[PDB]
Amino acid sequence: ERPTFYRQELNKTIWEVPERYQNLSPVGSGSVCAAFDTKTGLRVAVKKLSRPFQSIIHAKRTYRELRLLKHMKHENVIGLLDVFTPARSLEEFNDVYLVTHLMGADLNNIVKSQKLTDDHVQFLIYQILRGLKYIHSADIIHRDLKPSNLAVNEDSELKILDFVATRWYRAPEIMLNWMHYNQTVDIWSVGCIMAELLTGRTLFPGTDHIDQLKLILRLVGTPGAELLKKISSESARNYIQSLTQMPKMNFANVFIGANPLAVDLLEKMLVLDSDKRITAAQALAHAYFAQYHDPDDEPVADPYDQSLESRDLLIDEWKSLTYDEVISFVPPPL
Ligand SMILES: NC(=O)c1c(OCc2c(F)cc(Br)cc2F)nsc1NC(=O)NCCCCN1CCCC1
Ligand SMILES: CCCCCCCCO[C@@H]1O[C@H](CO)[C@@H](O)[C@H](O)[C@H]1O
Repeated sequence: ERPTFYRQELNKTIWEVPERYQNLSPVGSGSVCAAFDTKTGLRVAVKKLSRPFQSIIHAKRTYRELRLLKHMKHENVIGLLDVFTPARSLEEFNDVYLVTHLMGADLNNIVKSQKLTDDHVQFLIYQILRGLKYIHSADIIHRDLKPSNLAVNEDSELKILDFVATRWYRAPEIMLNWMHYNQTVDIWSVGCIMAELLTGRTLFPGTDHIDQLKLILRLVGTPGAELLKKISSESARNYIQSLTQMPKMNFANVFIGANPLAVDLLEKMLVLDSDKRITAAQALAHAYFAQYHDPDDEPVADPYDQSLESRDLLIDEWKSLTYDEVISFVPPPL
């Protein structure tokens, strides 16, 4: 039934964890301990949520985190090994712990600013897209994909996480608060990430927000005619007007001696017009990933309720709902 729990002090707070989890050790600030799940053999990250039910917006966040994590069932996407609470009733619920695979390094810790081989980039980017295809099939946009959101083990096996200047991988529309994003915001991010692995260099290293935008326009050129027609705001329309022409650079010269398949994929991801960017499903089918591509093991998600978290409710209802998600949780198939 319910497992036995044990208590120990950690991070200015008492952690009450099941028995099966051992040698907890703080490895970040909620706050996280690294631990060994003796039950399963795995190294895990165990997250104690700081103040999950503080406000309407915290409680809302808790419930939405749990619900997304519980929905994420894919090799290339972080997923939940366990969720627990000491509480033996709702009356007494306030503490939430999440459990997932301990990961030792992210894509800065692999990248070491050294350029990777084509075959390695192929593999890493393949996995990102495999993972993205699936997130996107759930009508989930990630919105802030970047090396530090990309977890990787010693064998180059990758997982997308939700958690370096954090703006370098952002879709330009996000930085212009465009507010009706396509899924292809993530594709922009992958493009910048891919470019970086191949070259060893940040592709758009903006020092500030506008410089960032400036570096991008150097690469792709200025909004062409068909993109310019789409600017809702007049003044942008009008400012963007007041720029001069500058034509896209030839990526082949920007990416000197890269596999031309990679260049060609870079050219389909790094299109200003989000409506013209290659999708993840399409990019997986790109001849660049011929060695990895398999259309029968690149699985979609069950659909997922975006509005069901955007309710206006009272802390007690969020907390009751989160409680129900904690109770109903069934660990993944190992
Ligand atoms: N995943 C992990 O191993 C991890 C982690 O997971 C939090 C966490 C949960 F606890 C539970 C759920 Br559910 C989701 C979730 F994101 N917080 S820190 C950390 N790993 C770590 O500090 N390794 C040693 C330092 C290397 C830098 N690494 C690269 C990747 C992460 C930082
Ligand atoms: C300063 C001009 C550079 C920014 C151009 C960004 C164009 C991004 O693409 C735009 O994204 C929108 C979704 O957010 C779509 O609705 C538009 O149709 C699409 O053209």
